[PDB]
Amino acid sequence: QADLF
Amino acid sequence: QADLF
Amino acid sequence: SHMKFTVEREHLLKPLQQVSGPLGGRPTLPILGNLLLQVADGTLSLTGTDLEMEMVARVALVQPHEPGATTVPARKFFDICRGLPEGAEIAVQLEGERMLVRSGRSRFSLSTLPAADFPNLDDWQSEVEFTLPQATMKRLIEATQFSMAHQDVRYYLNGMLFETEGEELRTVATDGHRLAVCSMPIGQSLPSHSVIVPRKGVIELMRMLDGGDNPLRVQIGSNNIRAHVGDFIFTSKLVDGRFPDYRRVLPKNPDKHLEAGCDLLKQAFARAAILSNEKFRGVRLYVSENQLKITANNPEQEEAEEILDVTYSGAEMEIGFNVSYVLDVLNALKCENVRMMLTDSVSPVQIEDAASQSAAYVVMPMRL
Amino acid sequence: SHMKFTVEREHLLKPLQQVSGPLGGRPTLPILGNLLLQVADGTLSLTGTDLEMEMVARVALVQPHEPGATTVPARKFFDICRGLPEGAEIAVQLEGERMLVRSGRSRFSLSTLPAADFPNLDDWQSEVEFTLPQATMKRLIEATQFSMAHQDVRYYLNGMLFETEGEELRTVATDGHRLAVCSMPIGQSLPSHSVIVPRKGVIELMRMLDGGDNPLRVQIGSNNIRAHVGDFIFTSKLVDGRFPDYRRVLPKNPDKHLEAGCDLLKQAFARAAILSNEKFRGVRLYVSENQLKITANNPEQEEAEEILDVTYSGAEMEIGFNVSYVLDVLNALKCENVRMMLTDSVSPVQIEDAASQSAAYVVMPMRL
Ligand SMILES: [Ca+2]
Repeated sequence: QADLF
Repeated sequence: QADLF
Repeated sequence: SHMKFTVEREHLLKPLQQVSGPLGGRPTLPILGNLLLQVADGTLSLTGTDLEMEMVARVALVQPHEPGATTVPARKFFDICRGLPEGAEIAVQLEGERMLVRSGRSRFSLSTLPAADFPNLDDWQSEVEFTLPQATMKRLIEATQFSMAHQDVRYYLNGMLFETEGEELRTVATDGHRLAVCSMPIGQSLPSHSVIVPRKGVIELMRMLDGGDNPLRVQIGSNNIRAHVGDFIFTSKLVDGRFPDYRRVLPKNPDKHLEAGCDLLKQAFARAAILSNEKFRGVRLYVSENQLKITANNPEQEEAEEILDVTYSGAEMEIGFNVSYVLDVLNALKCENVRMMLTDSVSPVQIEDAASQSAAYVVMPMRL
Repeated sequence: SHMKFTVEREHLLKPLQQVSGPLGGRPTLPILGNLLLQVADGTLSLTGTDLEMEMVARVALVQPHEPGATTVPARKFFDICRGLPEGAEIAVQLEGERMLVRSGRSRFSLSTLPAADFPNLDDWQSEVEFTLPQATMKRLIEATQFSMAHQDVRYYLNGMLFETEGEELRTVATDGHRLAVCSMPIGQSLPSHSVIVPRKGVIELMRMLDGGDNPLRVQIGSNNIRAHVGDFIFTSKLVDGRFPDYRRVLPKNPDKHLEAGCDLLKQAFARAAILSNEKFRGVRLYVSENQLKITANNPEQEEAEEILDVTYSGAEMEIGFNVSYVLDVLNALKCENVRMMLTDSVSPVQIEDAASQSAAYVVMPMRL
């Protein structure tokens, strides 16, 4: 999972 | 609570 | 395996739901999380088990098929079939150790376990057999199942007695504190016999019955019971234990008879319960000439009082009950008036529909 | 206290259920498991609180009454009212530290705690105010609540941003991986303002609203929010934290637009999900001219593949997603067609109703 912020 | 048997 | 079949989605859903019934969460053995699929003749058979009981469903195959057998993860296979569009054609075949499921533009590869590893609970001989409407069997179960013990160490109470005598079928359930018995004539001369069906099997049998015009065929062996209804066959091991004799428990000489409206009585007990002890749920009943008073008190010194007009013959008396036991009985009875037969504050009471003797409930009091 | 009132059962039931909302069943203090009752003028007010939020209900009193106040166990008092028969008149008065409830032939004595001991969360000043149909506020919350964080250490994400701009009210929710934003015009010029409502307050506000058009008056203070609809007033403390600058996480120029039927897309993702990794839920999307391919595999090397015709004219591309995040969005959108807007495999996707821009969902991909 990548981060939005 | 009493016992039936 | 050679196994191949193509079946329309809606012919699989209810079979898959029924045979998945015995499956719990987190299998002890991995294969118990799988369903056995078997193609033979023009029939697909689906089987699920937990080693104590098994459910089989038969599905006719009108499209091309090839015989064989395998086992497939139940939840995954059910969820795939359920998730496909209405009217989907579900084509199934084996490719090595993988099941391939294809429908429309959807494709799935599932892991299998060999059918030879699946448990079998069918190798036994029936010793008592009879046929009855599903509604009659459902009523027998529903009238008594709430009185089974749920997880008692007395394992023989974690179930329901099924007893045949003459032409009656009888169910009995008890937890040592309260008892339920229901009898139904079934129009067949039967040998005298009784067996204990485990609680989980009782519930599962109940859930397989719809009250349709289909008859239910019951076969009872030395260690198993089997029920055939429609294209479903349920089998359960019996509990190897000795059940108490309900005949000994039923009050013989009750000198006090009370009759009351079931709805008014149930509602009064349900309100009184609110201020009973949260753990032991004790309420007091005071009966006198044509009047019943129900009181409840809790550790906070809170108090409920209910007064009801009833029909009552006998001396004044006070008796204590677990109000949940009383409410369970009144909820099971679907009649306008209920009869309570009593003797004193230390003896069991019998509760029945005032207009029917087919079911009887015996509840033991609590010390006041 | 002097408090006395007689009210019909059905005028109390929904008030009691609403004001009991904030109560969690295991209060830390006994008074927090109680409801505050107050009679003043011809009104009964009922209040329940958990110290972070409070729900108030007002009930007009048309029968004789006397002013006063007390606090009473919520569950017990609700259960008593609900257990009385339809149309029952419920008479309430105080006798020392006990509250006497009488109706028909039923009598109850409940233990009280003084009204002067009940917490108060109403002493604050409104700085932004507006009115909107309750259905509109319910939609705003339902469209976004599923994207709120749960117990994140970034406590300001465990809640919902309410933001006013122009004549629009907007809700925003994010857990740092996906975001939801929904905007509705309300026809009143508003200052630019935003506050964070805690998740429990959001959920409880949603549950106080139905799908009617009845006006909801909202007041936002420096540290609280209040919502009035009908005879109910909800108040919650605001979260004292800074919400992320969500406008800066929205994709700026998505050069790839995909449109598909919401039901077909949802059903395809739901089937693929079955064979995804149970913990990480990753699925692969392959897009090419008017086609989407979804694949999933899990540690057992089981595999699902779905192919759907869509409208897509961008470049070919593969991108990975947590399928639960995608299904949450498609379940929240209640529309016929969906638009997915993409840029590359390391950038978020934005998902909208194909016919409306009132709600937007931003999901960050997975390395996969
Ligand atoms: Ca078929």
